[PDB]
Amino acid sequence: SIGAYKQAAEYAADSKYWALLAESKFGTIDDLIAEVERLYQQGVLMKQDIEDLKQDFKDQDARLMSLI
Amino acid sequence: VNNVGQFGATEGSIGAYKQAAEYAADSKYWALLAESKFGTIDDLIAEVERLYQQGVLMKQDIEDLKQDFKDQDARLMSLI
Amino acid sequence: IVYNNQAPDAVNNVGQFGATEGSIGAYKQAAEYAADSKYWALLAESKFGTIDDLIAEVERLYQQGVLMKQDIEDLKQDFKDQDARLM
Amino acid sequence: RIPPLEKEVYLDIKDGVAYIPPDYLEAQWMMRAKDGTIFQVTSPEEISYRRQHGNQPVNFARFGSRFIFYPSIEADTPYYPDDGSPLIPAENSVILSYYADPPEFHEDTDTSTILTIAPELLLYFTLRHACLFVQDDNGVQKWSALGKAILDEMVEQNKKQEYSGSPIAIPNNMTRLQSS
Amino acid sequence: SVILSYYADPPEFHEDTDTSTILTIAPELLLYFTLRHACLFVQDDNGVQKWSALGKAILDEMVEQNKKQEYSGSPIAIPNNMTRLQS
Amino acid sequence: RQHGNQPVNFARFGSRFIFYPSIEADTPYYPDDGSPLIPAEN
Repeated sequence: SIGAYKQAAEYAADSKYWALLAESKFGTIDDLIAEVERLYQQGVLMKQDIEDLKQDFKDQDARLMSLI
Repeated sequence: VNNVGQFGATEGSIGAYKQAAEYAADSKYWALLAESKFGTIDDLIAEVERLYQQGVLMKQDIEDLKQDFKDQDARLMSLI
Repeated sequence: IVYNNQAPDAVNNVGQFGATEGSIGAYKQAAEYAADSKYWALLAESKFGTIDDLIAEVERLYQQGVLMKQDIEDLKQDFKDQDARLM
Repeated sequence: RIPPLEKEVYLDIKDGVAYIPPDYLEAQWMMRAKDGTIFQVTSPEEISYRRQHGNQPVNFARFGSRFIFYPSIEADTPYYPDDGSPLIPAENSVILSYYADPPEFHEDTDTSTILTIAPELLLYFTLRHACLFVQDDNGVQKWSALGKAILDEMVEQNKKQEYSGSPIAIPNNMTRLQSS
Repeated sequence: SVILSYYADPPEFHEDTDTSTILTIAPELLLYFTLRHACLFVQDDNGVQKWSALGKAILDEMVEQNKKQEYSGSPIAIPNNMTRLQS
Repeated sequence: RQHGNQPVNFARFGSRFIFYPSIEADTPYYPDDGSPLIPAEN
């Protein structure tokens, strides 16, 4: 498991080979982060809703205890 | 300062830089790490996205059911 | 005492190993591409950490929240139903 | 070859492919930073023989622009774009001492140990090429002789500096340690 | 695979911007050795002698430098024992 | 170190004296208040 010693230009060209794959995997991760941001927006909306419901239920249970 | 003393100092070198092969190896290592992460965590994120999408659909559906049942029983008890 | 991690800046005007005026560009381009690859890897690691942590944490949080909320709501509904049927 | 132009640095072996740094001119003592151990240099054929035929001693050679080692060494060093981070050198960290090629002057404010230790040397060795540029031979010969004398003085000083604290007498070493 | 390490001959310049490791390491070498043939073209003997002596000294320094980086950092005693597998 | 009343040995590793027995040394009292250096033990 031993290779030859290429010239500097060959090693340079070999180094740049590790860029396109990353560029594509990021062109995908951008859409991924957009999707998870949409999910977080839906989650914060549902949390606001659950909070409104929780407060309304606190008030309704207080009213119930007051009446009976 | 030293006059003739050889240990009184030490002149630097051209530059503490490696060969192109070491830079290529470092790039390849970083790329393999990033690619393994990409692949594995992307499969995981896709599976989790499918699972959580189905879960939140079921959740909002059952929430509609619960809310309609709640208001139905509420008005039913109000009418009594 | 030190490491050879600095970047290429000059050529070996004396020395039978290393770089030359016709090869220093290759060294510098390789260093730049390696630094860019490391930047990409770190950005991907940060993105994946953010995604995983945030998703898992918020999922568990609101899942336990809605679970306990539904449990208490169904229990209160059952109690109310039994009290209604009693009268 | 003198101390002030030397340089110590850790290496990354990677069991073979380990490469020679650009500033390599001549290797001094080579060892580790854990309990101490000195390597000895041998030829490619010896290492090729060791590979098949077969760990106290450790050898190495010079394959073009590489430093080969028979045992599968796993020396570790921080990668290139690392920011600072001395890293608290881990174990199995070999430390190489060699003679590094000094930098070339590029600014009037740029100084070097040679200027502060022996400027007449540079002045004579450059007046040589100056008197060559123009047509002159007596000055060339005189400046060359003076520069050579200065260099001889400096190398003789370096010689009298090494192993210069006591005499030596080999105490009939016949490997007292054989059990292991 | 089989690897071979040989002393390759470099290509002729045939261009101004072209360069080589020698121009960076020992330009004085080529300078003096070409001024030798120049002062041979024109009948100049003393110049030929001077340039040839200087080039010879430079080449001697180079070959000596290539020798002091060889298998030096070790004793020359204790001849190796690469005998056989039969002890 | 590997194969090892007690003689001492030292070398020169570029810019560092390396003693085998791992001897310990100390510097004397620094004070410049017109007082002696008071050499140190060991």
